[PDB]
Amino acid sequence: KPRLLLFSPSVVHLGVPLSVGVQLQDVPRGQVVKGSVFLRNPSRNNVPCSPKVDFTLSSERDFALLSLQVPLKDAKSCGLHQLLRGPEVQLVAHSPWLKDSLSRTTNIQGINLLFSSRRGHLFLQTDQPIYNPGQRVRYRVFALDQKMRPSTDTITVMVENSHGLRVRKKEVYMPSSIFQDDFVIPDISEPGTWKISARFSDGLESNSSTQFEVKKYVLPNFEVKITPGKPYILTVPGHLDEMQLDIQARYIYGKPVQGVAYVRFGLLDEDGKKTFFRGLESQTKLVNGQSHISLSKAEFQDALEKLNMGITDLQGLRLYVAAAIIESPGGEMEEAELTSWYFVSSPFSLDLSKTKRHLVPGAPFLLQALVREMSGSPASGIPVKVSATVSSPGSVPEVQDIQQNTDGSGQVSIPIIIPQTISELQLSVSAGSPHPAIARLTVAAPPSGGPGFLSIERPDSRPPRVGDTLNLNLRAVGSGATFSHYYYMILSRGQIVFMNREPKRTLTSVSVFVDHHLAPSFYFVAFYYHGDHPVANSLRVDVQAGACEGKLELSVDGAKQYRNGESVKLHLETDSLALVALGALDTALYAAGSKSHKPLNMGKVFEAMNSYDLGCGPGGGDSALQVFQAAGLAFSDGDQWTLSRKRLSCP
Amino acid sequence: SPMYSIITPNILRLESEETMVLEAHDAQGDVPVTVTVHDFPGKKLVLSSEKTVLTPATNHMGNVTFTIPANREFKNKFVTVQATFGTQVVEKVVLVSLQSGYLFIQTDKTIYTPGSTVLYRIFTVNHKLLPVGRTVMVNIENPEGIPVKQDSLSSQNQLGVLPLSWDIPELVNMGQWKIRAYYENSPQQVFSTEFEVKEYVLPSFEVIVEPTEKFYYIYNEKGLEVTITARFLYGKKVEGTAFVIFGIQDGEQRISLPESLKRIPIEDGSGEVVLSRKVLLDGVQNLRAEDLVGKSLYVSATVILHSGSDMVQAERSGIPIVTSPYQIHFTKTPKYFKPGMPFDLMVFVTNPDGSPAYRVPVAVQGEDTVQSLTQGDGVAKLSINTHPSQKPLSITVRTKKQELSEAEQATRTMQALPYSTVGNSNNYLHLSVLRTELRPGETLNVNFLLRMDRAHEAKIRYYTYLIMNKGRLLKAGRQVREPGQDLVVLPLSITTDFIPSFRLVAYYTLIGASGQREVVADSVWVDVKDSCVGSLVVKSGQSEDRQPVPGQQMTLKIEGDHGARVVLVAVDKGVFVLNKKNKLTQSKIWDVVEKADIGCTPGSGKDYAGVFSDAGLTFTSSSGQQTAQRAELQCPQP
Amino acid sequence: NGISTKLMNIFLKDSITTWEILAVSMSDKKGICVADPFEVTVMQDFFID
Amino acid sequence: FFPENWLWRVETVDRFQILTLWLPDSLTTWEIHGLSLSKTKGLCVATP
Ligand SMILES: *[C@@H]1O[C@H](CO)[C@@H](O)[C@H](O)[C@H]1NC(C)=O
Ligand SMILES: *[C@@H]1O[C@H](CO)[C@@H](O)[C@H](O)[C@H]1NC(C)=O
Repeated sequence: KPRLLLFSPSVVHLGVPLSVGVQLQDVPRGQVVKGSVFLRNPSRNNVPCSPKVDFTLSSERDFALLSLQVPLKDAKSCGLHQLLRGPEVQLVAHSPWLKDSLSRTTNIQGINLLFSSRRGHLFLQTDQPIYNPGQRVRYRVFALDQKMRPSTDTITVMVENSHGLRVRKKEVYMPSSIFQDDFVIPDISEPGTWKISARFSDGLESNSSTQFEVKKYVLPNFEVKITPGKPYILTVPGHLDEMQLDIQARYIYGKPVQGVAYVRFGLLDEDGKKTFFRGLESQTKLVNGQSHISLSKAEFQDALEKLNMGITDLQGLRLYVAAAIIESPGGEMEEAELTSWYFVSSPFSLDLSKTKRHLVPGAPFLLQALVREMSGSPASGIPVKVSATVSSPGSVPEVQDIQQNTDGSGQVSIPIIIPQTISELQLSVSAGSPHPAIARLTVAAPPSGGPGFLSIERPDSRPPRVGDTLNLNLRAVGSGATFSHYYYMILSRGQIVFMNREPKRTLTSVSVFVDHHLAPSFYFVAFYYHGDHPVANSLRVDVQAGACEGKLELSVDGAKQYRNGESVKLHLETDSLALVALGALDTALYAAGSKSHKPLNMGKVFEAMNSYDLGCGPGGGDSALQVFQAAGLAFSDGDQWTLSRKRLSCP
Repeated sequence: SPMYSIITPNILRLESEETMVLEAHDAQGDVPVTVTVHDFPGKKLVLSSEKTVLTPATNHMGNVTFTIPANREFKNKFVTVQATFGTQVVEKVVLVSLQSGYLFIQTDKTIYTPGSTVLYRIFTVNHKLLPVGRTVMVNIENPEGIPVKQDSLSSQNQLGVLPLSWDIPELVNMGQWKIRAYYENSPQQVFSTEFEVKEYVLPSFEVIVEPTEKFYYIYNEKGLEVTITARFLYGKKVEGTAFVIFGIQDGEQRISLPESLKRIPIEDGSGEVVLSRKVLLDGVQNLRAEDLVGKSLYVSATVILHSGSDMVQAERSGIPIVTSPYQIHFTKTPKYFKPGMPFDLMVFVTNPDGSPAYRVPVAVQGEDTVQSLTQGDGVAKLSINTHPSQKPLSITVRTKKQELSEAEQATRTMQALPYSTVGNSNNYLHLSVLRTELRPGETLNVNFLLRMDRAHEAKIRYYTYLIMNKGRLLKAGRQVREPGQDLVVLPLSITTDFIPSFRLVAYYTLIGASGQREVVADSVWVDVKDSCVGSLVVKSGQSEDRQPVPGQQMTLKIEGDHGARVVLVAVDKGVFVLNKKNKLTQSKIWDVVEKADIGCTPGSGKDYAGVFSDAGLTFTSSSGQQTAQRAELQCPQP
Repeated sequence: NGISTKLMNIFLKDSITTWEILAVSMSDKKGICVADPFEVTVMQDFFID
Repeated sequence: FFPENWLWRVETVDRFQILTLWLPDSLTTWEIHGLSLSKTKGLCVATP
């Protein structure tokens, strides 16, 4: 009956400490256990290439969170890098209490993890997005560790040519976590996109890359932007909406542009074949720098019939509009093109990725949807209708209809109720009217006869910020109240962070303080033992993207306008001593560039931090082992264990 | 046996619509309904008489709306409400009172000079914040209290806006003048706003001296750091030299510190000076550092321009020396908790001078996992799960800012009592809501949770919920419950009718185990963002491509509700900043409205009758279940 | 969609300050709404006195 | 002076710093970025 749990992340990143959580379940008050935990290679020999970490547990302290280092030297020593097929290492928890008390066959219990080689973060920056051939390129690369603090490790940068050939390689010994370097593009370089990579010398797969386009150009004077009236066209047989565009020309310094806009229309398929209408062209002057144009239904249908086609064929095609305005009397001409005006049959969209799957019976099932306009910002105030059919539990199926208007950012949380002994649930979601966006989802109930279910309820369905406490309501449904505590844990960025023990009451509430080491998302895994079987549930929370751990405000007090040669006072403020990496860039470079090349902002940093995570899906499982596997854990008590990951990426 | 119930607001108001909720439980067929209101002492006359029929289609849910005329036939005036439920009759006597409205006075500036013109507007509103045409008297009083100007205005046809102007003579009493406004009908309620007359003063440039913190901590080795800021009257910064000298202040005697005199360069327009702790300790020749507690410091700075010889002086007196700067309080916690279910607190941390704190961690003592961070308004919201017994719950909160020691942290202790079961039946109702701020257009999910023995669970088929807002009864309904379910979620829409914090009261009734009747109820107080029902935005119509230049024409764009009347005024922004004591803001208006709520206890009561009375409701049934009569027009002090 | 836009022109005064326009609207259907202050910063570089 | 970029320096900040910039003779709208790298607060980009 007594059991010793063991939790650890599914994937080990060599050279970075491993968060191993041990727990003691159903132990008499008079028993105190002590042992050690270490990594181990199963093939070479039982040679522990990790410093053994001791743990002591008792009735009053039945769990302990240990940090287990995995140094590079020991890991290389045991032949982990000499394995032929399969990068797999084992973690073992050895204690003499197992043999003495449980009389087990052996006193070794553990899991089969899957090591990797990624470590730390590297960020690369270049002087400007687009370069002229034969122009110097200045790039700097910052290096940080997994804790997001500056690192002094050694990287090996390398430039690549447009064809893919290496052009320059270097190795650096950073004492300041920044490396700056210059190189010259060959004068005869053909147009293309060059890539700069940077990886840790020890870690083979710890690379990070940036791209810059090489193209022969002269910096423009003004930018031309084409904006559709709506980002979509309704090709529904009932009706076809109006096609109207606004073309705006603006000098780089703000003043409008006087000139003549020449616009041409055509069809464009996803393959990349353009079919222009020999006609329908527009030639209009610009008033206040903006010109309003439109294509009437009659002329559009005439053009379509002249092309030997009907309006039914406009399924994947998009209307392609090209413009080439000529400034007057300067004479300079600039061109713009639009490749995002799709033909659609529904002006809305539905994203049911937030909705859980295979959820517990006897508790409300929350359907979460994000209604978004076709190629646009999330909608608000658009009614959403859900028809949920609870399939045969033994009798005829029963249907329910619930309608709710989206509040803000498109979020809608519709609590469809589900009875006990449910078989399956079928969900038909329709957003907006007329011309609704329809989505479907089917959920299969867990097999009957289980030891119970755990329901995790979130009273607030909005993304918490940083520094705000979060409350979840744990409850046990369809089970016997024989236990006394709920055990829960948090999983952020692929490593166990928190592990606690909450007493059991009616509607137990747990509070988690959203700190700065939980962003941009975390998994809340809770469970309890109903006799000799685990009952578990999980949940994913997306912390809202906001400010940094520190701060940096570059502010220039005064008006935006200036004059060449003026002196500008630039203020920098932080919370500690920091190496501010400054850079001032022209804006006409973006106009010169054919394709958008977004810079390094907080979105990229947040994606970098959470790319190390092992979680997969919005949470929930048919059993305890499935829940832990979805979360990203490695559980093994003696009778149950999770099979090793087959590949780093979830199916 | 069928049970008939009647629910109505605790206090009824004259010439205002009042909703009466009528119910029949375990009653078959349909039942005719006639509700009448009479005088309490003798039932001499009928003030109103309405009728309706409760149909089984709507689960015998009915709401009858009546208006109590301002007959003033009799004299705390009471009226008895008698409802005939078919043959059955239920009677309940309810208190009656009338409210007049609100006056808001807007002044462009708070500091004038002899000769300038005082411009002020009077806004007339009712309890729903709607314009109303009444007659209001406006007076202006000098510091001695002698009314110098008296006016009698009528806001009828003016859309609730009354403009007024006063011309200050060249020789007037100097001090704090006041403006008094009150409706003619009810002169007992006077609304006052005050300003100052002062004397003509105009320095060469403005200088502001303030420390980074709002106090001084004795054991803080960093010392006291002060930031001197200077800028001209036209916006540009000042570059010069500032001479700063600190000084202790033992009540009223200033033991100025000679060694702390410093000279600092003001560059970019901002400086910085630090007083070392050693200097302050050696200044008073006292070996004990704790002896300086309560001896506030002061800073005197003298800024000298670098170009000419212009000199201005600034001061900042009253920087306290404290070892326990933060004091901790409870604000909106209930006092009765359902045992075995979560209990929501709320905490307010304030500075020594009485201002709300900011980013001060709080935490309950012994749990350590219920931490939070104090918000902009000083409110930190926590939750603690309660024990399953019925002994009182003692909860202690402590601030956990790192700089201080454990013995110097704030601490407040509160005791809560269990909700009293009717017959020790251990039957409870629990309403769980999000503990944040909502906005109109969002949807709120209220989780009705029920616990009782697994022998009478099937005898409850519904929950009844009532929403109270602005004292009035907002809406009611039903929550059909499928048997076997413990938790039932109500998706509740939020509209602009919920703009000030509303209250939700739910209950269910069933036959008792012994054979009597049972009513179990709970309530929650939910706060939503304070904003106008409509919208009003002022922006620049012209293209934003130039800084405004003196004397040139500028185009403004006002966007608002159609047919509204918009009034404007422009201020220097030098007097707006110092007006932080009181400004005309939507939050202040909604707070003024929130100060006249019928019920005052946050979210629970000792019994079901306590729950119904605290929320501002009355509940009478054909059986022997009723809430105690309320006679006072204001509930006891907090 | 419920919003009424009115374009009003004003003649800025000859003081080198930063004005703060305060707007309050009265409507018989929705009531009283207080708009946020609007900052107009008047600036100049060369002054002859 | 018509450069396509300038101010490619890495200046440390001791909780505050003021830098003076001489705008080049180009007539455009410069966008000024900036990062941070602190031993106790990690990386943090700033709004251009
Ligand atoms: C790192 O290199 C691999 C190939 O070794 C490549 O597939 C992967 O995309 C790179 N990771 C980046 C660029 O983040
Ligand atoms: C009163 O009944 C009317 C019937 O039209 C309904 O519209 C309104 O919402 C009801 N109010 C309450 C408080 O039940």
